[PDB]
Amino acid sequence: DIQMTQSPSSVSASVGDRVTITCRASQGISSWLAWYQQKPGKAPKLLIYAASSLQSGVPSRFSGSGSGTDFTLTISSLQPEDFATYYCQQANSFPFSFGPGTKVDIK
Amino acid sequence: LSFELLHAPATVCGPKKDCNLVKNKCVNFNFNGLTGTGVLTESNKKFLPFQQFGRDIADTTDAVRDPQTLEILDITPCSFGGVSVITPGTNTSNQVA
Amino acid sequence: FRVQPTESIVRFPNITNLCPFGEVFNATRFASVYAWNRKRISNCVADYS
Amino acid sequence: PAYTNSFTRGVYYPDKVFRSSVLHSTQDLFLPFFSNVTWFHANPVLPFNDGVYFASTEKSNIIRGWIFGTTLDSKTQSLLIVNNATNVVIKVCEFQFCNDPFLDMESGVYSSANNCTFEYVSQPKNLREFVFKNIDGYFKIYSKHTPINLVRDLPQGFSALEPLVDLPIGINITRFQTLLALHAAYYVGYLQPRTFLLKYNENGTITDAVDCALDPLSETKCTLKSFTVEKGIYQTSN
Ligand SMILES: *[C@@H]1O[C@H](CO)[C@@H](O[C@@H]2O[C@H](CO)[C@@H](O)[C@H](O)[C@H]2NC(C)=O)[C@H](O)[C@H]1NC(C)=O
Repeated sequence: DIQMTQSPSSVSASVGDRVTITCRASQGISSWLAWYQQKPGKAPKLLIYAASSLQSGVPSRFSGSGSGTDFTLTISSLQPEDFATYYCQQANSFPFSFGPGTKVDIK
Repeated sequence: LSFELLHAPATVCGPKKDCNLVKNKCVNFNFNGLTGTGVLTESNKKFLPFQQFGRDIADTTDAVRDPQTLEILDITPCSFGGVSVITPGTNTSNQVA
Repeated sequence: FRVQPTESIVRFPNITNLCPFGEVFNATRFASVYAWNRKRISNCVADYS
Repeated sequence: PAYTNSFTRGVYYPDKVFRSSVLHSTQDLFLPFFSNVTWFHANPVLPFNDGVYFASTEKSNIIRGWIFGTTLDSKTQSLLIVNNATNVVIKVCEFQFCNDPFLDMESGVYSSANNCTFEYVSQPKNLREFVFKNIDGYFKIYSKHTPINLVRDLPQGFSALEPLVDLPIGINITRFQTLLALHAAYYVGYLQPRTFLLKYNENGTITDAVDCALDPLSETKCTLKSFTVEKGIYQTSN
């Protein structure tokens, strides 16, 4: 059992800003992590997996980083449709545990 | 799984299964290596913590501490003896006691 | 006249610290052959049944 | 150094057998009654002749472990039985050490980090008595904590030492030394085979014992298997 304790509870930003979301684990999930975008009213979608990868279809502005215990997801060209909550699902231990969530607003 | 043997004492070694404890019946017992036959009953004897089993004057084991639960059990050999037939003589009757 | 024993019982201390083979044969992700991983299991009661 | 006499001290339980009101007689290693034991007050290395009787009256925790071995090097093991403020560690490791080893981390562990085998943690105004022997690859320790006050020599009385734990090290030991907390009176006595007549009371606790080789009266007591004898002539030995 591994718990997701990502530090940013919520981040305030606007269009054309820089936002970094840091996810924290408790054991060796060094290269088994995924990121998801959850727009209200619809199912989540995958954008980053294996802590460094780009899903086929997503734009080239979301980049995963970090290895070991800490993991950071960074965006450099924030766009209004990207405003949602983010989760860092693990993949090391088989009982996968999702993340708490991180809301981003319009400011 | 690669096992290996060495002069050092073994640290990984197999388990020892146990049977449920029964009393008031002559049953063979193996209490942590003590082998014998007798009737096991609850005992009021007071054992020191390190002491494991008791002996009598004639060096015959009488009390043993159960390994799983720290309680004292008295070992009593199950009954034996002789059989004697009481008869009034076949010249009078064939009924015996 | 002699009564013979009816059952045979054996008592041994509680089996504790069973060996951790559960992780080895059940882990979600095993290693690639070139990097075979070695786990030294020690000080334990091992049951292969 | 100084010589002091042990007056009926160093009797332990030779086995884990419960005996009630039995005058058992046993043949094992015991410290002879009324035998001189060397007094130390500083602490060099000492031999290990089949067993050693350790007694320390220090009220502080300066005495905090012991070391054992025969030709102590990085190739052979050693007994590290140091006493921490909250626990103890049983470190049997193939290490050597420099001269004058002690504890202030340890002063001897500077070079004592080679090929260690087995580890264990068991143990966390009065007299501390310890008996150490190593037989058939088993190391046995007996301890007793008796309150002694305002007495110079060993107290006049009887106290039975109870075993702590037996450890299967299975190595050779010839030299013995304590690890004094260098940041000091303790007695040493050696055990040789002797015949003892232990007296168990109704609770299984040893109350008094007789040394079967001290004087003819004790041999007479041992022959009759009683602690008291009556008027008469008794044949004891040949
Ligand atoms: C050996 O295992 C048995 C089985 O659990 C233990 O028995 C229990 O001990 C606890 C501890 O006090 C009690 O609360 C339970 O009621 C006991 N259950 C039974 C069925 O006896 C036993 O204590 C263990 N012994 C040791 C030395 O660990």
